[PDB]
Amino acid sequence: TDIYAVNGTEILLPCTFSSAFGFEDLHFRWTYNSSDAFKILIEGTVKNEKSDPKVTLKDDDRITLVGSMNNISIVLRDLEFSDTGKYTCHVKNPKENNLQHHATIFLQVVD
Repeated sequence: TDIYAVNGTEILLPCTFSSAFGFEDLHFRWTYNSSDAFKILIEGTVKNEKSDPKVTLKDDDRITLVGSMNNISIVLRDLEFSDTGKYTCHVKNPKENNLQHHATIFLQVVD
């Protein structure tokens, strides 16, 4: 679904997971898709349900993890019109052979 944000401001793009019985070695990835580009924005690991995420890839310095729920939300600051597009959070649980794709967020940056 759609979120609107003003050029030059910041926006929080949310991602929460929950685990019935915890987890080990969770991996996450946020992606961006536009009509002509794809970007892996940030990737990381979470050792278990009692650990903080560890970022292993960040390709834009305007992105930060929000910090903790079972939360891998990101804040994107200093928005530009080219930031308009589709943002998707993906969570992989190798041990459970599980991969969840959260609903794509269409961010529209406006003047």
